[PDB]
Amino acid sequence: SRYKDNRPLNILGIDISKMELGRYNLFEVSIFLQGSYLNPFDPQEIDVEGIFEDQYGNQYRVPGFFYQEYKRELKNDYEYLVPVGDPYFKIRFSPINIGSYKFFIKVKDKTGREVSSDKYTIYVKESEKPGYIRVSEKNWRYFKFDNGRQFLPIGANICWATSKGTYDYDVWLPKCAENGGNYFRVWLGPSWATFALERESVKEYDLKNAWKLDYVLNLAEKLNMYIMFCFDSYNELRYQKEGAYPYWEHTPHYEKNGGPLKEPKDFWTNNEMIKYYKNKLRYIVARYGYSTNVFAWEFWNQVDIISPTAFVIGEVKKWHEDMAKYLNSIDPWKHLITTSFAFSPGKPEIDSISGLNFVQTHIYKSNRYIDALLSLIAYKEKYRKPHLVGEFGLDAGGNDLWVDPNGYVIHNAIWTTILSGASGTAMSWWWDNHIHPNNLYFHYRALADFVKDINFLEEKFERLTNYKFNVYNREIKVIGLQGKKYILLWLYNAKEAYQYKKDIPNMDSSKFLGSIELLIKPPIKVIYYDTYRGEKIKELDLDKNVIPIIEFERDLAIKIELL
Ligand SMILES: OC[C@H]1O[C@@H](O[C@H]2[C@H](O)[C@H](O)[C@H](O[C@H]3[C@H](O)[C@H](O)[C@H](O)O[C@@H]3CO)O[C@@H]2CO)[C@@H](O)[C@@H](O)[C@@H]1O
Repeated sequence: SRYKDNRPLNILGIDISKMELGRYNLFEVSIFLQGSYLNPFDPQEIDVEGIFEDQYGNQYRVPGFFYQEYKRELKNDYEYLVPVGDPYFKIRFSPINIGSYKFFIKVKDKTGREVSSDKYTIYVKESEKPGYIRVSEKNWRYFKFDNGRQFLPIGANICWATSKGTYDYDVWLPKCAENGGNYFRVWLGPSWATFALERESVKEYDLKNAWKLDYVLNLAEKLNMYIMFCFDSYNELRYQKEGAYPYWEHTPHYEKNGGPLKEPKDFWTNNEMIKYYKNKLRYIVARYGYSTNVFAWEFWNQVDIISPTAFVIGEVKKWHEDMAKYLNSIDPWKHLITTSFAFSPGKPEIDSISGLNFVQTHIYKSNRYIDALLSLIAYKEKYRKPHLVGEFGLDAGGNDLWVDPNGYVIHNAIWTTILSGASGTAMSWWWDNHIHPNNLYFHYRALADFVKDINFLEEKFERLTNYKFNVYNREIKVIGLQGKKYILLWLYNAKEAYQYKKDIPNMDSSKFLGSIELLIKPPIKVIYYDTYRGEKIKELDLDKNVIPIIEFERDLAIKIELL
């Protein structure tokens, strides 16, 4: 109980960031107080709240959180955080409406005494921000912002840094954002992760790592990127003898390390663990919930591969239902909630829960992964909610960077997924050893430039069917979407798409290879698109349903407009 206090409860100071701000922007209140509490992370010991009300009478109950300021520096190859000042409490709010808001601060400590502030008035003006990310009501396959514009995630996993910490995100994120990226995923566990909140304890959260997460979230805000926060990873509940990067022996949850659990199975039902997990959720909502740059709360990385002694499907299902209900009830902004599985088809008993707003796939597969992706995307349409291919790579023991230095595997997956009806791109692993050093960002820029001018929410896109190839010298395959105005095609050479030795294509496209006929009413306009340079190659108006296929080396995109 490092941060305990034993004084009579009193507010000592309040600092307010700004009294005027824009819609969806951060409004931050700093609260200095004294009180009686053993653990500032436990609302039963001290409960700080901000109560906000808009001019329409809508109320927001925002939990406050304990905070330490730091100043970062780089000591050769590692980030070091110097504490600045005493820790204190903060409230972070974001207005969804414009106009005036009134708010006050309330604090209650373990004695039951309550203190409060005067009522303050702030004023909110219109801004450019599109709002929070939600499921689209127009097409359940996709996400939208509150303002109605689509959110198509394009990006990769960027889940932890090296010892350089936030200084790595300073490098990776600008490169991603300048190349069409608007998405990444970070891990808040296990305890070795850059942003690990439960580092030494499951009862108190790590203020240094929380500050690093603030820093990275703020960078995402400046770059218009949106983050999935993964709260826990399977390693925490996996025994050493079980392999796969196990961490149970080292995790703070285990009684050996000060936690409540005698074995990982007890995580799902242990009353003390459940209480502290809810405190962690409250801390995460308090500290990060305001941000429209939080795309989603993800409970678990690959919960199905915790120790088999600990995976009880009915218990894991009930825990997800209960935690999703709790998280939704305390999150004033109702961020999306998800969870993930290592097994590519997922766990229907969990994926079907209404509290999980979208489903995911993880897939590491070396052979015929294009067909595997299409098959999984077709299968998961049964859930009638968005599908994110949240992890993808070869099944090559992490050797993707040697097998495919040009990123053709990633290239094939991002085109296949976005033109098969997934909510966004397949999300690659290997951000630090592959995507960045091999400079693979250009693949994303080319795809973003192809999709960004179409409102996917309104096209009524369906997986392409009813096509017929007429090609004699090559085996060409297609992944496609057919909509009310556009047909989007990704054509690939089956004999070249899975070979990765040749250099990035850079050829002429003057020869006729063959044709593809589609079920559509002409006249149509056809645009041929180089998927490596990210540029239009050729435009052609046609009065028949037969699309000529121009020469290409590996793959080619075609955008067809019904006129
Ligand atoms: O260096 C940080 C940390 O790394 C841990 O090991 C990582 C591996 O380095 C590798 O990235 C591995 O990736 C998995 C990941 O689990 C993911 O969910 C997905 O299923 O597949 C990838 C590709 O295999 O992830 C582990 C962590 O699970 C570990 O070695 C730590 O000791 C070390 O600090």
